[PDB]
Amino acid sequence: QPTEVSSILEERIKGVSDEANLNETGRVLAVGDGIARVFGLNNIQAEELVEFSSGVKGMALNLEPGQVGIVLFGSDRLVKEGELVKRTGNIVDVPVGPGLLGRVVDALGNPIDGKGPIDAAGRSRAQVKAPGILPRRSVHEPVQTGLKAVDALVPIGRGQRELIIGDRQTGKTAVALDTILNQKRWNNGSDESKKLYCVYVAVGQKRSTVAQLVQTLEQHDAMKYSIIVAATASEAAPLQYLAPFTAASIGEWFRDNGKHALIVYDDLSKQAVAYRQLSLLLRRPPGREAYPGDVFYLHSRLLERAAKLSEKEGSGSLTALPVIETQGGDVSAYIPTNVISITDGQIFLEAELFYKGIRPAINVGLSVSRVGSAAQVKALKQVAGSLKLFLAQYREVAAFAQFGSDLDASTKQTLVRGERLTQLLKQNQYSPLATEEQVPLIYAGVNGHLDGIELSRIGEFESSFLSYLKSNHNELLTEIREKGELSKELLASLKSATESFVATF
Amino acid sequence: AQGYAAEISARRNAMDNASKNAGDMINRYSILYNRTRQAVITNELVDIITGA
Amino acid sequence: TPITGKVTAVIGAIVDVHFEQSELPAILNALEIKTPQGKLVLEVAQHLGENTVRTIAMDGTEGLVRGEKVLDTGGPISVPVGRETLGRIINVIGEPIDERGPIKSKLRKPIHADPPSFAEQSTSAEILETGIKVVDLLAPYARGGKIGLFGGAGVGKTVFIQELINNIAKAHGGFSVFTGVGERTREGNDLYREMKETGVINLEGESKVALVFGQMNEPPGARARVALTGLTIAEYFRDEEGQDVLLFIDNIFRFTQAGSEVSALLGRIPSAVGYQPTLATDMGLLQERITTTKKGSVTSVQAVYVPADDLTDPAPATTFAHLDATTVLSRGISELGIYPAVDPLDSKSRLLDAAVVGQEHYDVASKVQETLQTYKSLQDIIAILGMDELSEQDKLTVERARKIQRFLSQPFAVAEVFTGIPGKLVRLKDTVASFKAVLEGKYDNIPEHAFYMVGGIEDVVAKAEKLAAEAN
Amino acid sequence: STPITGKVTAVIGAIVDVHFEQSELPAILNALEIKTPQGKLVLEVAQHLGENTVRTIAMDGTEGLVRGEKVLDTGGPISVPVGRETLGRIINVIGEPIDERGPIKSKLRKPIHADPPSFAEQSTSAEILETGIKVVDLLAPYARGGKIGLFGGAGVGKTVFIQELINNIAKAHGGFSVFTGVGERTREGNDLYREMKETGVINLEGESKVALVFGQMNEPPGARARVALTGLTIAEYFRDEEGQDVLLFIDNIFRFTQAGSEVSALLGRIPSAVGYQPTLATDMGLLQERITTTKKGSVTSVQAVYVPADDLTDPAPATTFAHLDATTVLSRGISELGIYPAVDPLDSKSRLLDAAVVGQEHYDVASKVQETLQTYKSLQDIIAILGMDELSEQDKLTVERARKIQRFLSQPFAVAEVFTGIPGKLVRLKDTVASFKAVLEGKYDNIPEHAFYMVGGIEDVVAKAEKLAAEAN
Ligand SMILES: Nc1ncnc2c1ncn2[C@@H]1O[C@H](COP(=O)(O)OP(=O)(O)O)[C@@H](O)[C@H]1O
Ligand SMILES: Nc1ncnc2c1ncn2[C@@H]1O[C@H](COP(=O)(O)OP(=O)(O)O)[C@@H](O)[C@H]1O
Ligand SMILES: Nc1ncnc2c1ncn2[C@@H]1O[C@H](COP(=O)(O)OP(=O)(O)O)[C@@H](O)[C@H]1O
Ligand SMILES: [Mg+2]
Ligand SMILES: [Mg+2]
Ligand SMILES: [Mg+2]
Repeated sequence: QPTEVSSILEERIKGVSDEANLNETGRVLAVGDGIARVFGLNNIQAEELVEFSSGVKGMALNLEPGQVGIVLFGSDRLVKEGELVKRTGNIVDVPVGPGLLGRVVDALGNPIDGKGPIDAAGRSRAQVKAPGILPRRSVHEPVQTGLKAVDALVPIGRGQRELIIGDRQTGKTAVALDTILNQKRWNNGSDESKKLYCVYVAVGQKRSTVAQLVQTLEQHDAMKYSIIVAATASEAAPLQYLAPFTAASIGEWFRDNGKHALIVYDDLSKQAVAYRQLSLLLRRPPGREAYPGDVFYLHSRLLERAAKLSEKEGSGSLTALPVIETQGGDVSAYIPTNVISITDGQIFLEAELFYKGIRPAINVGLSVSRVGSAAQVKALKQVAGSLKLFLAQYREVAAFAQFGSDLDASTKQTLVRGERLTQLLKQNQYSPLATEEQVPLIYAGVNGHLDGIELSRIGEFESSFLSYLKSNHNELLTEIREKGELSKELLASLKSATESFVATF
Repeated sequence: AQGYAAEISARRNAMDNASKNAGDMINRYSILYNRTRQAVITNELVDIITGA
Repeated sequence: TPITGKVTAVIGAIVDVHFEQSELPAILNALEIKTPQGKLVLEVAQHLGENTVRTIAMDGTEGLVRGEKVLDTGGPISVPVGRETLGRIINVIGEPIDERGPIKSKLRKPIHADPPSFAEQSTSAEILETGIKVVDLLAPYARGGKIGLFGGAGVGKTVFIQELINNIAKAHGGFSVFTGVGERTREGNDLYREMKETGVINLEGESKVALVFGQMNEPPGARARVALTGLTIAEYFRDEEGQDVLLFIDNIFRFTQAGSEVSALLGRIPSAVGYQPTLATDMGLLQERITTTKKGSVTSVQAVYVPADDLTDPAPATTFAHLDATTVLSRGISELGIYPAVDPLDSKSRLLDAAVVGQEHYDVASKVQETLQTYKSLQDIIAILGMDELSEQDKLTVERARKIQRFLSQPFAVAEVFTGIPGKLVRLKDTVASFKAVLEGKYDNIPEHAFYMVGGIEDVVAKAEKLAAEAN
Repeated sequence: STPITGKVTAVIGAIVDVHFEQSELPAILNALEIKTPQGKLVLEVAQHLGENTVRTIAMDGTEGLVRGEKVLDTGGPISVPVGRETLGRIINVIGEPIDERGPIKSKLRKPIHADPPSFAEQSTSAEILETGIKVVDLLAPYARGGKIGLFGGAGVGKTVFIQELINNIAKAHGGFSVFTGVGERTREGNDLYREMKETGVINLEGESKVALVFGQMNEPPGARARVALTGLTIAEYFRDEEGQDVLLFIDNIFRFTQAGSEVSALLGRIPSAVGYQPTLATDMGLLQERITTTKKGSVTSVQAVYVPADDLTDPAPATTFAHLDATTVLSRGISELGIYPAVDPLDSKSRLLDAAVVGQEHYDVASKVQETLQTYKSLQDIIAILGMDELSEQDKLTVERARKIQRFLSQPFAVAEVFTGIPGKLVRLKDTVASFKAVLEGKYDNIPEHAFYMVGGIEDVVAKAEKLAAEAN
């Protein structure tokens, strides 16, 4: 063949050979499936906000020489081929401040609650880099989530990234909401150091589910210090992908201002799926389980923003609570393994314990808290060490409980203590418990005071014990709440109270 | 006494039979587990050479 | 001047059309082609460029030549809406499938509309007394919410849909719309005949249900967009009429299947396990367009066909999170004899609250779940270790769980020819009381087979007496 | 010479495409520095795309990438500071210190990628390393110049074990050490640096002995993939020119191979070798082969392997299982019992655990302790299902001694005082062997098992025995 054909494809389909000044403008060569390809925009930046003629905003992810790949912030109906496009001259941002509290906002910061406009102290970049290595402090202030099991065996501290990984309908968002409700104990006070402002992301979440969540928050008067960043599955994939970063900036506003903020990354798998859709539409090279390339980098950049700032930076803390949904309990997939490797803690809500009624069913055998007792109440740490020891013993002897054969007396006692403690850590939805309340039951359980009480009556024992402590031994609860440490006299008084209560049942 | 001895001898035999059943079930299901986990590798191979 | 285009490429259900003008039709626009056998409608999917766009064929591309004249409507696909559609079969393009003349609808709303905003979300926890023991016990159905019927092939999904229709739509009172998404035409004909016989459909009078069929024989675009058409019907019934809409979407997984269908030929890079990359987003708008607003309510009843009974498949897995009430029809219980097959564990609903169904109902549901979970955990123990080689309490719990699983079976009126027993119905209070009595051990001596294919506890004792009399 | 410069044409996430002029095309694995407003960004070439275009990976945040910006080549890979001045300072993959303490005026500057030592230079290591931990000093002794693997999952204590190793080695040996933080968390990084400052190994106003090559996961995948080889370059520079034994500490080899497969996912890099990365064998061998006991010095590579839910089916943990010679698995179950070091006595094997290398007495003591503990977990099931009284008296003595030894395994860490509050105990290998032999001989069988728990030497054992006797009564 004297003249072989070696050409493949070129993004240029119309030979003009003239016309200029398209550095800031451009024309859409191809648009579809929520993404657009535009020739021009020579001086545009990476994922810089770009304005279309129809009014739909865009993001410049793909920047190939032929054209700039634009993902649309909504439906593609309004945008057509050849439409004029213009640069916004700035990156995407989100309004931030103290006025976000008490309002529900869109991923772009637009108030979707419909109760008026939004008042923000300022505007911050959506894609803000994580705080530097030096301006960080060790996680020592605990986050009182309210549920006994998570507070005791897998505690969460301010600025700690603890992942709530679980199967569908296991209560991950239930655990998050219970933490938000527990935060109202200090959010209604005056000391901003103990105040834990809360923000919630709803990516890939139902709008009806978001409405139910905000209604539940309003019912407990916890919505005032909560910010709902909702990016429903009806909205465009770029909006869902950008919502967690905007909420991270919102939390970083509190973190840099000296306040304490708690961010929960609900349904991070939905964000991963949205980014996968965006990359596959943009013809980016797919990776493992067809997921996009820079997905682990995405998760790291999103999660490392939340931390505990040093004293010179205002001593602020941003607590991350990522939530992912496993497919059949398979934690070996790309997103599960990545998120487990990123976050400090991984709270394991597996459906098997939920079907056993543990509720919220924290798999203490697999749940991990790297911060551990460092960011925990000293009394809570004291009870939780023995609690973790007893649950470990029960787990390594739990098989004989199923067997139910003629076991050793010590092994039978350990099994009874473990099952009583598992029944004890069971809580109800939207029923948080403070440390002043939580510590006495853990101490009673680890001291063997629950052995006499039957397994089916552990809940009644718990309720009557809180009633008795709030009625008679109120000074003990106040001392536990204020001091936070169980002294020898305090321990003796608590053990006497537990003995009297178990005598009275 | 002899009935107790024979009962526990038959208990040992029955639990040995259950142990053999558990062993061969575990062997065949571990072969199945290896097959399935290798099939995950085949699936990731096919979707990487098709997508990319 | 109407917009005119010429067909350039025809690839199965994908048609490429070029317009010789700057006035390019927008996405999702309806493009009609005059075929010798009728009219073929094309829905714009992507703007490929060079004044050419990619379309989805609403009908089979029979005899489609390159350069055939194409006419743009100007808006999305519009179907007839209002009371006229009641008692009439509605196609994906809106043309009356039935041969009872045209539809004199006052308006023709497009099938592509924005979902209701977050402000107009009137969530509620109203109960729905369907009449089936297991769903009324473990995953109570929510009035005005979204309803799931996950199950595999040959597990009773269509049978469950028909039974729910018979139980509720007759006493529903408000309007309803049945939407067949990618299902067998024979089943649709049987359903149409059954609702005609039961009086739900009145050809010569007033009908409470509007029928939209996008049957599994139709091209992929029709299967994908019939869900949108029926959703538009339900939305108009909810908003304009202000009535509780009993939307019965059948095989909603076919929408995602058709999305993957068109995605392969649209140039999209396949997602995990070969699904379409935009599955999450498009199903998100489709499902979020179903919600309870202030104007009214749409009680969508969806059945999801899970491929290979693999609940980790992306489409059913994400439908799990995008839905309030879940009813998993596991095959392992379907072949076990309890063909209702509602797996008593993954079938969960947001109504399972002490303040919604009552403390007694919550306690009963928790205890039955505990017993069935003990049974599942000790399945292998019974299997090869030995049932007799077990503790007394564990054996009693296993027996109670087996009795409960047998009791979960309920004859269906639509499945009377299938199960051979008349389809009696049970009220929620009766089910709660019967299960509470069973959990107390008051019927331990009664054999497990007495709970087979029965309704209330009265049916249980009657069956026990009859088996005692016949066996002696 | 005129600086070699070009124009950016494409930036796809962390991947940036740059166009160069005629005869201006650089080589692969080079440095493409682009002057960015947010500091300084440099790109490393991965493959040539033709038409005078190079496909690169961003070594720093890809914010603000515009096509047409002037990107200047550095003439090779981005040289990182190497020398004694790098000690006590965190250095990233780009050579720009993130400690705001002034630039590292290093003696030289070596590229990240270098030719591995030849086949003749390869040799085996048979020298004992004093790590100051009784259990790993006796049962699984470390090798001076070998490749050590610190297996363990999540919440098992790998990184704290590594930092304790650095502290103990620096206290007991003057050789410098390097810790590469591949896939290192920022909060964990602040904890690591605070511990280094408080332990005296890092002296800001004086001389330090450990240099951090922290990875900072939030940087693009290329930084995570190449921080390991950056720390390896630091280690080989310390070994060759200084001629001293150095301690290479890989933060997480699993994260390194994950980042390699990740950067493969960004580029074409059609995975063929293992399934997720086709290059994985190439760069994996390039990294591991470079840690070698050359004639200049010895580099001991202590890598931490993270197994997610025991994913041994995946080739990635098996690949690390092939490289190392002595394992120090840190199974979580042991830490759940109270022995927070969590190293499994029976699963942490050592290649150099033989009478010819570690010593006849040392090997005999280690083997006897391992056998006693193996009998412990062998009879634990029957003790749990039946009881203690029916067990034979010889097995009773063995299980009691094994319980005492298991309590003895836990040792205070000088780096763990912020969580435990117990001052660390820097034990010696000879002291460890003598104490274990004395305990196993039955001379201290009457001492309660709690005495051996959370202590150092046998003197600490009797001290805690007296303390607990006083506390009890
Ligand atoms: N303490 C509890 N008691 C009872 N049920 C609970 C508790 N915690 C969670 N749940 C159940 O968990 C479900 C919430 O699951 P969710 O986190 O929404 O899963 P997904 O996010 O995958 O939809 C609720 O339906 C609720 O019934
Ligand atoms: N209550 C019942 N009694 C007996 N057979 C039943 C019952 N319910 C369903 N079936 C059987 O199950 C089949 C329904 O399968 P189905 O799950 O609808 O398949 P698909 O979901 O693919 O449509 C019917 O053929 C019927 O014979
Ligand atoms: N020997 C030890 N002494 C005291 N604390 C420890 C010890 N080992 C682990 N920890 C605690 O457990 C946590 C584990 O963190 P890290 O080692 O970084 O993660 P991983 O355990 O997954 O490797 C640390 O925060 C540390 O406080
Ligand atoms: Mg949730
Ligand atoms: Mg069906
Ligand atoms: Mg670590």
